[PDB]
Amino acid sequence: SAVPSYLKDYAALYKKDPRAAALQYFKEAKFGLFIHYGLYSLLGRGEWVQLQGKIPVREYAKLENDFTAKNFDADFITDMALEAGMKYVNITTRHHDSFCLFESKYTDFTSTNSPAKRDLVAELAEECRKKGLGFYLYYSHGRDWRHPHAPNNGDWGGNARPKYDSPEPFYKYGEDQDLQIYVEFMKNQITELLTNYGPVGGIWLDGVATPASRKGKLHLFETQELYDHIHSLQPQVLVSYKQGLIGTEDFKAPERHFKGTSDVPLEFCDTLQPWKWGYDKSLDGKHKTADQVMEMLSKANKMDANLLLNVGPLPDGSIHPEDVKTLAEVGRKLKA
Repeated sequence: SAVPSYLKDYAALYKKDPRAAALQYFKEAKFGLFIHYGLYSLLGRGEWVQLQGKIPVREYAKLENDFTAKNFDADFITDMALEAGMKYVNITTRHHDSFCLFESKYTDFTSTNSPAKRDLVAELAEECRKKGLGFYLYYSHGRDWRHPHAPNNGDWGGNARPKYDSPEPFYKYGEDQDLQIYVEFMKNQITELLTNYGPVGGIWLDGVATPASRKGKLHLFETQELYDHIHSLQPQVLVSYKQGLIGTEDFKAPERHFKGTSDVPLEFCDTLQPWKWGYDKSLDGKHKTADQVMEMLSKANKMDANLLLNVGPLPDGSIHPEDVKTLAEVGRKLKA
């Protein structure tokens, strides 16, 4: 009962150390589904199109007028994962473009506001609770390309913000910018995710390269205070931040591979599309094959790491037919 489904084979440990139970479940899950769905999926040129296309903030915000998510089926997605042999699911609640797939009282730039009128995080959370799958939340942290107070391209690097040819009117600059408005905005949104969707597996932070580009300035993000707020918000939630920003994360989530060894659990995240998370139409017929996934899984076990394998849905919210087959066969090879 109090033991959440995702960690039901670790109840005893849970009734002794909830977070221990979480780490254990995680270190042993081995396989998971990453989902990158958002406004970028409509342009089909990747998830960094706002930057790689220097699309101004206002022009990009017109994509909400075309966001319906008609064929986004959390039932099929949760089922696909299970059959494939995956034990948990991870979705981008809000990427660098700052569009949210969940209802938020601190922004109207959400999928609930859009023609879709749906809380896709709520939809996915229930399907995970129903099916015993772990549920993890990608949330853009070190980079934001919309919020006026988020790191700018002068003070911070990375690629903090799209390098526009004329200053973007939506951004405040210099003295007109107090990151603390942004810092609190994230902490406010993360509070919503941990409260409105029941027990959550972890907060999956991204964008590490930007705060680390000025790491004597790193402390203004109040990141450790964010970790503390997350652990205080629920007993068992984990926090990751790619390979690590301040060293106090519950696990390390490097992209694709990790050199060296780590004090904490490892999770390699990789793509079913060549190089690009997020739907890229130019890559059709070139998605990875079930035999390549077996390699990725093998390599990951060698490294004592999970494999978090990504699907980037089609503009309507449906899973690419190449990835559906690939995952369907990975499941059959695995149960053998």
